[PDB]
Amino acid sequence: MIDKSAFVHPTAIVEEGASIGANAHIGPFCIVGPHVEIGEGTVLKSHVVVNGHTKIGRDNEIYQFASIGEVNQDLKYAGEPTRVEIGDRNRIRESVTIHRGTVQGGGLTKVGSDNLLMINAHIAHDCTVGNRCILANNATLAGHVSVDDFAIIGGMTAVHQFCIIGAHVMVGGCSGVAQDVPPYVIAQGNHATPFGVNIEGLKRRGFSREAITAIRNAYKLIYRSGKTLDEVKPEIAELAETYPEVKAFTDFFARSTRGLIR
Amino acid sequence: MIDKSAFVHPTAIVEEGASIGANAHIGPFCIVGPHVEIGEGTVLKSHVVVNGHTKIGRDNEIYQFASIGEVNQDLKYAGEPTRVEIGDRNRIRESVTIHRGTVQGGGLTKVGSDNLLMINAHIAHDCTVGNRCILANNATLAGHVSVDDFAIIGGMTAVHQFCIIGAHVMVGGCSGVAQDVPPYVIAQGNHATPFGVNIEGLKRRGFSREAITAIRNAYKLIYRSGKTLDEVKPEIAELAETYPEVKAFTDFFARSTRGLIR
Amino acid sequence: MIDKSAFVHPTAIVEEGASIGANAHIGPFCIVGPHVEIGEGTVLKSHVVVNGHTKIGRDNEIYQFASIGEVNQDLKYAGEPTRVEIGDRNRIRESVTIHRGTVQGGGLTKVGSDNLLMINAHIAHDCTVGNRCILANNATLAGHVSVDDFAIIGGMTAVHQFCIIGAHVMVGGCSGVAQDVPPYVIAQGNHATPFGVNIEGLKRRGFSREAITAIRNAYKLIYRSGKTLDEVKPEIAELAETYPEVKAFTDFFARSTRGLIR
Amino acid sequence: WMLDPIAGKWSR
Amino acid sequence: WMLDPIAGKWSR
Amino acid sequence: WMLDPIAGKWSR
Repeated sequence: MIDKSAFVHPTAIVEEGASIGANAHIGPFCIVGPHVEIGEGTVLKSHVVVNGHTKIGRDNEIYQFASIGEVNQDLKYAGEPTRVEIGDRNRIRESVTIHRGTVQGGGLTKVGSDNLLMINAHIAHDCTVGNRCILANNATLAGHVSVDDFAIIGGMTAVHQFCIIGAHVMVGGCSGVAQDVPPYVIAQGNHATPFGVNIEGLKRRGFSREAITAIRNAYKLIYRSGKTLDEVKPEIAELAETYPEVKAFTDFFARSTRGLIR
Repeated sequence: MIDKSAFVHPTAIVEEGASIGANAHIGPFCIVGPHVEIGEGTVLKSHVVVNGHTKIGRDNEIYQFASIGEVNQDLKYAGEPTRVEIGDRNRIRESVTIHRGTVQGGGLTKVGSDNLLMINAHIAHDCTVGNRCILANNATLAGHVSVDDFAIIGGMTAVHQFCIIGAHVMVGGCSGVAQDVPPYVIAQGNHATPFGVNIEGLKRRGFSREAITAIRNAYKLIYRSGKTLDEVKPEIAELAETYPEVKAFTDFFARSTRGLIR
Repeated sequence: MIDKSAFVHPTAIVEEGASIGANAHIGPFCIVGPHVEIGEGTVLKSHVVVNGHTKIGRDNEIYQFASIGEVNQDLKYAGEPTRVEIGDRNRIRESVTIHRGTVQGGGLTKVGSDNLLMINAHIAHDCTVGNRCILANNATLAGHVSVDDFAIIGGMTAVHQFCIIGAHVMVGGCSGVAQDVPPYVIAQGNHATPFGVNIEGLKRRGFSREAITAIRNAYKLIYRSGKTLDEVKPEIAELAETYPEVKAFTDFFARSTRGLIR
Repeated sequence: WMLDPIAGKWSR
Repeated sequence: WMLDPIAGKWSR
Repeated sequence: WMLDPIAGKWSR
């Protein structure tokens, strides 16, 4: 149902079954499918397509020519009723594409809250994007990719299937990310390699001097010590006992399937 | 004329003269020009522009914000009645652009059948794309480019004017292809260089063990023998007498104008 | 007001206050905001969004899915009434984005005349593009970038914030430009480095043999002499006393804030 | 094997 | 410091 | 000479 306080432009097409929240705005020439839920205060500016089994949160701003919930590009996909979930206060810019999941990948593409998805950013099937992320122009997440909180992905960067971009990571523009990026790391190149800790990001987000030093020490264990990952894991866990910010490494290691960028 | 079994959305604009086949579907806010032919069962989802002298085959799926048959980007083009031909069962994704030919380039942009053109793929004037190809997100074919059957072009890859991408080629993401790529080859980098035979592709497409070995032997003649191309051509032709799959090299050599990637 | 000789498609939405010039053409499903001025003979093909405080000149051709005058992507922007100015006879292709300025950056995004902005080119807030430029497919200007007259920016190239691309520059495809590019220079790579003078461009644009030689001599002073920029500046100014084309270097040096690509 | 068209590879 | 998301950097 | 804007070159 369409809330009495929602605005639906006369030229927009909202299919019977769609749920449109209070003070939402469906602009001219938008198409909203029957399995779509659009939350309170969310704005579709104009020329937006939203379809599939798709739930969108509150106070989002979705710009013209975006395609949200659409059939994904996986050749294995066969029309199964998979899903998209998008949180609150996202800015989803012109020509952004966010595709529905595949059964094989878990059935769900998920985006958190307070993200900025810049022009032509692509979120393929089965991706999970956290909160407070930035995907710059033409940033492309291939299928099954995870982008953790606060991560920034530079212009024209592609993240290969199944890779994890850790929390507070900075990926430089025109990069190709072929393996997992630990949290707090600056990554650049094709294939992408590590270039130290994202110190400025940590500063801006209220990390203490002690936390930043500990994170740098963990980085050094992984990349400077000359030891294998299996050797340094307990050392990092040991370090995390004093500085809890370091636990992000541990949690990331447990999820990592493609090995670390080096 | 519009077939009685075609669906044309009330908001779509189909200009008098357009030919719309049986069980075709012209979705909301599409524009179809008077020189367009759309084949049986072809679907334009919504917000699709098709114009120019453009013939589209059967069972295509064309997604929102695609531009098909449009005026090309060649500064030499002056409005001449050039053409686009697209075959059957293509999946043409959001924001794909396929531009009409130029008189100077032969008057025709051509796409075969069973292709997947991913988000924002670009097919410039005078290109020829074969069958069963994949152009990944933001893959860009400059003017006069040929992409042969089964070729896969990675994300953000640009193919420079006049280049040939041979059959069963794999071009890695974020590549810049400045010369011709022989069939069966893996190519990557900027400018793109060869990295062996696309063995997995050949396996999946039913090539015999003998054919794959012969193809690898031909690859070695071109790239490992240390001989010039003129020297190895008759050796490859000789090899093709036993293994006909090797003839693809011969046929490719005859078309190649920019020399081989090395 | 809408000129009596302008065409506005019945499906287009032109908001009260918009100024539409003589013989302009507003195609199907376009949206024109109340602070927009569209000059004589300018054509919006279809599915074009133009908004903000935006002035567009004469004889422009703006293609489907372009977004002109839109809210910029700067996280600092807060809705202030900033501006876009676009000149005459520009060809602005599918999915091009041109965003309004920020107060912090000067309040204005400006594009000159006779430019070709190819598919998905992006002109961020506070950019200044001159005349007779080409931005190729997916070329991306970050905030506050200047592109001077006749410059050509290759496919998938990103120009980083605040950088200047000098007059008659050729930037190769898939480049990442992190510093300022002197006029007349060929630049390529990531980060982009200089590869000599754009001799062919100078030939085509009527530069004399003497002017080209002088420009090459200035290039050699900057890049071959082994001297610092402060040392060579007066030498270049000295050279400009005889060959006025060399003054472009002087004028560029005065504007440059990020240092030169090397 | 898994095709990654964006990477332009057959995954090992 | 200035964020340049397209470059993917915090400016020095 | 031929301009290839996508490559960003004047063709030799």
